[PDB]
Amino acid sequence: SFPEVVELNVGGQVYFTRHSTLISIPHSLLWKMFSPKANDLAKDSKGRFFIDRDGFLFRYILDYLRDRQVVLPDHFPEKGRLKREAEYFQLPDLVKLLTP
Repeated sequence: SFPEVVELNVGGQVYFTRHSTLISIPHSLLWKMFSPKANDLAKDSKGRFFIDRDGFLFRYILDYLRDRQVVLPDHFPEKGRLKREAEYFQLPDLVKLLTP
């Protein structure tokens, strides 16, 4: 079973969050990966769960999961890349919020 506080390595960037935050959006990729019905998920050299995506963009994914909204730094030049990340994580609402 997963621990209360999950430690994630996303593309090299380390994030900590509650397990409930990872199953926050029903039917999303993280919902499947972290729903208790673990040993399928890859791990880095220090035993952290590894997510093979851009670690810098994930910071906004996580904020969505926390707040159902995202504030982007001013003049953010990668709205489209973050949109693709949302598509990969199967977060439809976020995909719509980032639609140009």
